[PDB]
Amino acid sequence: NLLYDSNGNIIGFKDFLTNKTYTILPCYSGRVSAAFYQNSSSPALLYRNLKCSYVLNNISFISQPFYFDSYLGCVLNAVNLTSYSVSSCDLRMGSGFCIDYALPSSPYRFVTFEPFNVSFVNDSVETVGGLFEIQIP
Amino acid sequence: TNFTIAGHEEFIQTSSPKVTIDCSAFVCSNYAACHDLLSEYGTFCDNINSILNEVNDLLDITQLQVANALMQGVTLSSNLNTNLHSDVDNIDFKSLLGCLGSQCGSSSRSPLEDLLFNKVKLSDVGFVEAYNNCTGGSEIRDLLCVQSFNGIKVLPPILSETQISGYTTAATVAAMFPPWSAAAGVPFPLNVQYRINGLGVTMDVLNKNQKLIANAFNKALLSIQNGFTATPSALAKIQSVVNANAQALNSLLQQLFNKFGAISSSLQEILSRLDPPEAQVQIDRLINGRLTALNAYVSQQLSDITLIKAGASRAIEKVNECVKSQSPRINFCGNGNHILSLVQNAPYGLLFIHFSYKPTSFKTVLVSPGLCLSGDRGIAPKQGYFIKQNDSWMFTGSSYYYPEPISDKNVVFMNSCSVNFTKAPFIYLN
Amino acid sequence: ANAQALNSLLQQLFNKFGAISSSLQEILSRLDPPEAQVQIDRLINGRLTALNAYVSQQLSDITLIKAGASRAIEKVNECVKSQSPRINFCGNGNHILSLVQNAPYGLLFIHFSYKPTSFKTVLVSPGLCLSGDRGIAPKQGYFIKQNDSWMFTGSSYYYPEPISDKNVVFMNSCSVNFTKAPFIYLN
Ligand SMILES: *[C@@H]1O[C@H](CO)[C@@H](O[C@@H]2O[C@H](CO)[C@@H](O[C@@H]3O[C@H](CO)[C@@H](O)[C@H](O)[C@@H]3O)[C@H](O)[C@H]2NC(C)=O)[C@H](O)[C@H]1NC(C)=O
Ligand SMILES: *[C@@H]1O[C@H](CO)[C@@H](O)[C@H](O)[C@H]1NC(C)=O
Repeated sequence: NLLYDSNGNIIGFKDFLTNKTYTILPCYSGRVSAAFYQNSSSPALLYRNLKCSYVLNNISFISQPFYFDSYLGCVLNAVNLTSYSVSSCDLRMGSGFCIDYALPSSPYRFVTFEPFNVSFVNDSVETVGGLFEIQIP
Repeated sequence: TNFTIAGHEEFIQTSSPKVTIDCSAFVCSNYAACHDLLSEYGTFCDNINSILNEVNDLLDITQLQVANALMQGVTLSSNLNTNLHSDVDNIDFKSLLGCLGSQCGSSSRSPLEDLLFNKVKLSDVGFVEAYNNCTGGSEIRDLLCVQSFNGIKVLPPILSETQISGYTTAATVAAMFPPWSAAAGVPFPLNVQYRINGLGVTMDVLNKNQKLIANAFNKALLSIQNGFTATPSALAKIQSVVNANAQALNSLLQQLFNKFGAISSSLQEILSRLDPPEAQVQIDRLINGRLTALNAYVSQQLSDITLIKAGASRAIEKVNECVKSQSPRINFCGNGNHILSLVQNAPYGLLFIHFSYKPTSFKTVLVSPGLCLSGDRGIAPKQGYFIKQNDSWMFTGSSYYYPEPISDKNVVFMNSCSVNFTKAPFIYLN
Repeated sequence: ANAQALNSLLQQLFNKFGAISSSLQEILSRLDPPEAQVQIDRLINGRLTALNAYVSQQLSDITLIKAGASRAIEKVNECVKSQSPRINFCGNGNHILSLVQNAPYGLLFIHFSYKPTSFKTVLVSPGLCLSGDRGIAPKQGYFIKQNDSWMFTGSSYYYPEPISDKNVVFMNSCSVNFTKAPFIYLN
């Protein structure tokens, strides 16, 4: 009347008064990563690996006016501004994303983290007249 | 007499998956009666969190260092590879380049890196794709979902694999088109000729066998690309690291089912069957056992992070002194005769491609370390030997048999000759 | 970090560790002798575990400390008291010289580099071929064309100078990708 696994975990159950089979899945138990600035008023919540369709009705009952899904879970109290990159950032999240604070809605901005670039020059690549074209100091 | 070019791959581990453990979710319970007793141990779980954070900080620092070493002193042109000819001088480099134009976004991996990334499941994106399925409906059983709900979760690095692949494919085209940053301003074929000239091969044979060098490079790249279908050493090491991490994460979880001298492993049964004033002993036994397990785990992590840092420093040194510039140190970047080196992005590390100088045929000939000229003057060869052809002294290279007349550009002059030098008064300046 | 570790090590003496009082004085003169070892042992176990953890952390840190110190010794010996031909080691590729100064718990370095300010575009030629199936290739520089004539410039400056023996290498053949110049009679 019970289903187990390779290493001591109950993943099934059969009832003897109803003749029905069920499957056991563990409850949610996770933490939240919140970024807080120096003298801000409310941190920027980040529920990793959780869609906001599940957070706004099963985890947090507080009315959150700002929410949007991302690659590492939906971020609360932030704006979707991934089209803007920064060089240095003190609040690093991962996967090439960070959150910066701008003194003013939601002051926290969800931006991209690109610490290194390359120097571009307006020169030709193919040989012109058998000669190249480079910059000499 | 004849020569070819051979390839060789090498993998150096640089990064490690970052593991985080919860203070109270794993030690005692989701309950509160157990937490009321854990407070007597003081800040014991806070010291555990004061180690993984430092490990992750060191990993981020060394990853930033690798990125800086890859992107230091690199300048490209505006008219970049916008579906342009990725091959230069009959050398196909398309198999190891991504895309750097205005289009082709959200994907910058090369065809060579795809073969490595499609043979590993627990990559950077693997944990992200396997963790978000524990809510929307996963399989019947999954180990990562069970470990996540108990306080064990792997965090992604601060830089995605796409950015590292982009840095690599941008540093690769550096020594391919003007300006040549990784070649000190020397074109690719001229750079290869200068590299192979230092071994002893004369310039007369290099200009007549350029197509041979191109075909050798193409065949080496094809053999390196096709060598991933079998079981290589780099993939073996990557799979070994992944399996070791998975085994450690699975063994850390099994500590919650041990008895540790108590009456039952489940904490709810102790509180639902025995009276309060006698459950403290069992709770203390379980707490001590699990804290000892966590201490052993963090000690193993601190022991492994040192070797991780050592390997990362080795990889940084190799990237700095083998591909972006040539260092006059033999037996460092390869095995003896070394010409060039290339870097590719690999899961949890980097992949290097080494090109060497492998002879094919040999010939036995009589050589002389030096001869004495007329007037007690001496002369010794440099990067070569002295041979006799038709009763005449000439010069030959140390890595290729090609006689050439003796000149002041291939020998050195001496004010006195040794007693074990062959006499030769017939040669004055020839 | 050292001060925080030393302070956290001391705060572990005020913990109960499964006892009735976090003080060895409030246990001796509060119970019978036979019923004090049970608590003294629990007080000793936690302190021994803390000491072992501190020793393990020190052993884990000393390795990285020694590795960094060895790297510093190598960098001193290869950049301060000598000019090694190694590139991208003492600086960012344009390193000239370095100096060493004393610093608290380590050393201080001062690296001097070569930073250009202005630039100028110019067409270059990576090698020429003379009359008689003879080719020449520049050494640390390029070949420019100024006033229907070929000259030589450095790879980091734009001071033209005539071609000489010490500025170019000689070859007995050249490929078809080079530029022909049969009027360079500077042998
Ligand atoms: C849940 O499933 C079990 C397994 O089938 C059910 O037990 C079975 O119940 C039937 C009906 O009572 C039994 O059939 C009877 O067999 C006797 C001979 O032994 C016959 O004389 C009766 O006329 C009848 O046909 C069957 O033996 C029994 N099987 C076992 C292994 O005990 C059970 O009833 C189900 N529960 C519910 C709530 O549906
Ligand atoms: C990249 O650009 C940013 C912004 O201009 C700058 O702060 C940063 O130093 C640059 N990085 C490199 C490696 O040049």
